[PDB]
Amino acid sequence: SNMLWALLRQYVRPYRWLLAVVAVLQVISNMASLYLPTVNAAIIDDGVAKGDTARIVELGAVMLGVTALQVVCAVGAVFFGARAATGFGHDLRAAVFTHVTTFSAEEAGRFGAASLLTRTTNDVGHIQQLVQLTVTMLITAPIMSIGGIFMALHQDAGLSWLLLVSVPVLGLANYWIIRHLMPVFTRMQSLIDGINRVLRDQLSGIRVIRAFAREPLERVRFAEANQTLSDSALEAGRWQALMLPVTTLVINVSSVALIWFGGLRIDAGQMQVGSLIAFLAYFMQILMAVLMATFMLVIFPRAAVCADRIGEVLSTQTAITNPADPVRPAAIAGDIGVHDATFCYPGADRPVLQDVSFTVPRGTTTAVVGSTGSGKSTLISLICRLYDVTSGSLRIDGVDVRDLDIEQLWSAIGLVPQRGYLFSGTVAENLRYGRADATDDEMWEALRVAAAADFVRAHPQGLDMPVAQGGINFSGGQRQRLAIARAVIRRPAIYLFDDAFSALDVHTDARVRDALREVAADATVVIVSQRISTVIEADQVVVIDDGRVVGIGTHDTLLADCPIYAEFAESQAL
Amino acid sequence: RTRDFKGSAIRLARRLLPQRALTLAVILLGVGGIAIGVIGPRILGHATDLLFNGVIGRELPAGLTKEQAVEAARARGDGTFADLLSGMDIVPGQGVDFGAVGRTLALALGLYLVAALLVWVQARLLNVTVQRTMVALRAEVQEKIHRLPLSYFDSRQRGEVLSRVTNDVDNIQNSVSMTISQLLTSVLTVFAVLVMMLTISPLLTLFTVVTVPASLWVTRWITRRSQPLFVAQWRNTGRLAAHLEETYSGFTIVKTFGHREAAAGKFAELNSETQQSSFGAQFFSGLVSPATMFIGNLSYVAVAVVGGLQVATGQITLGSIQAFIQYVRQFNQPLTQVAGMYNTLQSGIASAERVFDLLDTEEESADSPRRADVRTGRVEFEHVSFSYVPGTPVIEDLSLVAEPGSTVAIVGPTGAGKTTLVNLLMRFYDVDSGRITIDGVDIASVSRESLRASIGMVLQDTWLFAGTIYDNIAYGRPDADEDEVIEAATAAYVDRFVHTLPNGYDTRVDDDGGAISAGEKQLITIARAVLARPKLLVLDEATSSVDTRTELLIAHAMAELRRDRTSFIIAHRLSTIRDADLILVMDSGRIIERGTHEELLARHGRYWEMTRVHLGGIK
Ligand SMILES: Nc1ncnc2c1ncn2[C@@H]1O[C@H](COP(=O)(O)OP(=O)(O)O)[C@@H](O)[C@H]1O
Repeated sequence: SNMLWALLRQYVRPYRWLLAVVAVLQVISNMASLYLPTVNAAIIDDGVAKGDTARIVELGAVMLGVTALQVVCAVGAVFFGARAATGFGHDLRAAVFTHVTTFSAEEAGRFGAASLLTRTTNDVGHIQQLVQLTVTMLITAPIMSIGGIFMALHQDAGLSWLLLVSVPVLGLANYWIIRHLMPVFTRMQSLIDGINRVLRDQLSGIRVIRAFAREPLERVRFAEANQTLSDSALEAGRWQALMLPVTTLVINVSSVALIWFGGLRIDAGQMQVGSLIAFLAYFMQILMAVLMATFMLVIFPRAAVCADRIGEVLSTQTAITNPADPVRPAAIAGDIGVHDATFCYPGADRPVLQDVSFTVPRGTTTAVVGSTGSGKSTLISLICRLYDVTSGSLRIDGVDVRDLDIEQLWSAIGLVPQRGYLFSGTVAENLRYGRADATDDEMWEALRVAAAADFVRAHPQGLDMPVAQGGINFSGGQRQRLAIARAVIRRPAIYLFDDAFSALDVHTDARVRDALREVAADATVVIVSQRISTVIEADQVVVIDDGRVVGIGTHDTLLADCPIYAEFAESQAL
Repeated sequence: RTRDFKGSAIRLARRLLPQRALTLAVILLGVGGIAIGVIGPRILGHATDLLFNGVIGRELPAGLTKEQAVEAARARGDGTFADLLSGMDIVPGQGVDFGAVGRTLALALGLYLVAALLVWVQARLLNVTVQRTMVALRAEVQEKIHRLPLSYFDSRQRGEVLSRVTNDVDNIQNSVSMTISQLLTSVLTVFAVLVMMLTISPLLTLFTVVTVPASLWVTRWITRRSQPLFVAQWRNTGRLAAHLEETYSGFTIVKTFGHREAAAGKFAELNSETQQSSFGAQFFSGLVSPATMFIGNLSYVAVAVVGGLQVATGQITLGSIQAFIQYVRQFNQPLTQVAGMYNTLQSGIASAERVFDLLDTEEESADSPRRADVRTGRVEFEHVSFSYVPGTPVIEDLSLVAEPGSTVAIVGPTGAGKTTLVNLLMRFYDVDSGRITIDGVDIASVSRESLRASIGMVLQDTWLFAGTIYDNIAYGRPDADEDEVIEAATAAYVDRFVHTLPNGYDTRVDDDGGAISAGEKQLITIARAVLARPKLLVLDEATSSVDTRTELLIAHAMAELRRDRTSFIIAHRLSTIRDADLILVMDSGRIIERGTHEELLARHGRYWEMTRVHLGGIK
């Protein structure tokens, strides 16, 4: 209700001087439209009943000039209003994207990309449409009404009180209807969204919907949603149906009273006939503008909920922040230290990770393995600071990770997440993200290390073979290998592998790892794994279960001392 | 684009028809209200006639004849004036006769009240009818969706049926409700105003009707000019959406590696381009209304001047011209909306034809209420040769036998046909040649509600609706008790991670902040399958995203410990399958070999080969 205006009065500020010109152009166009009946009154007054056809044609030329001015001013108003609305949309999109860019992974997951995209483009377009409509169409009715009152005062104000009382009652009736209708419209929009959600959920898993033979429950849920939406829409239709007839009746009754009082004034000889025609045309214009403006009032609740959804994003401050007093070492080696670190979402009953105390030497391959959901997926994000430590501390080369400059840390971190993704263009373009200036020889070396050259070389385009927008056109193993190679051409101090090796063939994993230790043994490698065969070769192995460390050491010591890792190994062995 | 206009409109009108007399009454009330709303201004013009007659007759000397007054005016000149005096009912020296004006205005006011009441009642009835027919359409679409065979959802595109079933009915609502009211009232209004105008004068009527060709031509020309800019804006917004998808979906990768600023610059360039395109498109789109209003205003100039000069000749009275001007305005008012609502009308008609084509799709064969029951789980297959389409034999000469205590496993490379195997076992598709029997009962003569409610089946992917995790697990059996849900949940080890969420068992799994990755998604689905208490469990590679330890624990606890029920296991990891009762090796749509782990180890073949892929990966 109020969020939309709190957004408009902020993000239309650069276009105040342009809204001023569109307002004055609309005022002039509307004033000419209402001036046409004025000169019509003049021609019927002193042209008719006097027999002067020269005055008839002269005032006809005057009216042609007036309508030409009206069209030029209306065209200019539409042009400038379109520019203002489009610029507002551009500014809002830029601001929303910039604010989203500063988000961490936590808030990005909280909103979700599939909804963030629409919230940054289509839910900006929905407000842009309302801004343009209210600039070019909606404000016509108030402008029409004020101009009508002014022209009534100009044209024998002795009866202008009729318009001065008629317009306020029409405004009060329409405002009452709008006030009683708008919450119903908002509820109807929310219920439409809900029924669309129900239908989408039913369509997505129709196979599993029929698998459990739960058709009656789905039918009942859909019937309930449809019925409540129907009730809300029926109330909205009632209010909207008691809307046009009220305005039409008000205008017609005011016109009848106008005829009566105009006849009374003509009897006294202080009125002329043409003014009645002018007043009737004023009323017709007011009715036309009111109908054409308040017809579009369905747009406002949709834009209101839309602006609320956008303000959800715009009002969320990022948790991650640079310390503003960052430590700036010349370089950071591959020494990773975790000391009693814990991580938990707010309000969670138990932490997702707790009491981790493992450390790695200057250059070492360390693999962390654990069961699904046992906090292993968050340790990688904690090292590179996607999230932040709630209790405990994590330090890089002896200095706390929360105090280190985050951009330098990311420049020194070569990470491939479990959320495997690629960008559009060629393989060379995606691979360029590693260094942005490497020669093709370095890229080929990267594919050789990542065991991706064996298949990419067969393509005639070579490094320039096109890829899908989301990487769908490649297989999961190929996507993981490409991400691996993108990591390889960075020469980072620490390698951060987020179960990328899980989707690869075991021989391919072994060759990738041995090539990696052939080229970058000095660089520290941290691996979170779901499969033992990628963990046996690691120098140090740490196992976490239920969000807590349950073992640490070398592989054979893990068999000898850790029952949980023994179970893992006996379940993985063929 | 649309392919059928007349038929789609006819069947939509038929869908609104079945109330018969109610629709007839709606049309009648609309016609009435329009007719009285048109007649009203004529009565106002008659009142203005009386006023004008009185005011111009008070000037002439009293007691003279009207013809004598005209002659006296003409004798001094003023030929146009005398021709005017000749053009109304007047007697010199007479007053304005306020009684006649009062009764005329009372009649006009009563008619206006009646017209307003009729229009309000018509709008109310039409709204009720539209909502009723829309509830009927939604119920019909739901019944259709629950009656379609799975072949449609398989053959249809991913993003097509959702917009066909969800957005199309919304377009149906925003089409029928808007047009059948506004278009009908506007057409009736323009026709009634036209016939009234012709009753008043045809020479002015021509000047008021020349607008329609001009206005329609202007609208069509502006649409033709706008089409290139519209497609440019569409393409630019598509590029912007693609770039935003790239940035948001791969947010981690762009955030890392320091490519934030490059993405920001690319977004800035795309935003400037779409700003330019949208500016042009919206300007040319909104240009239409000023142009048609200009054409109508020019018509207003024409009618005003011609009526004035013709009244100066005395061919008609002043009140007729006042009414005529009001009719000209009431004639132009609906034209602008009618010109622009054609796109909405045709969009609604196309959506209606699409929805009715969906509703005309053939349904799967009716159920046979045999009410089958399971007692031993002896699932047997014989000579099954099912294929999705006439062509490649996706399944060929397939045959197998199960055991009551068997957790038999089907293993093979991706694309072999295990998913279609379990789908056929679900009767999702018909089987050509061969027969499927369980416990000696042919499932072809068994109702699907009796069959699928007892098997229990999980896909590789996970379907989770917009409910809490608790409802998601309880969907397997809503009649289950509150703590039975928790027991089935802790049997599937979802409780191992659910308590780490912000709201345990109450998290909106649709709204979740990404804390539920694929493995725990599969854990939740496995818990839901457990809660249903099935006796013929099958696992279509819901085995994928979970760790092997949790894998083996769950598989043991709810397939091998539960010896009373047989099970089907599908997994790409041979470890998770080892030591199971009977193993089926299948490739190229047929079973290569079958036996136990020791047996396929002893005889070297395909199974020995994939065992030589992971551990002994001799490549
Ligand atoms: N629309 C479709 N969806 C799925 N499979 C299809 C489709 N059309 C044809 N097929 C064929 O049906 C077969 C089904 O294989 P599938 O059961 O998915 O194997 P797996 O269970 O190993 O994934 C595929 O080999 C595929 O070629």
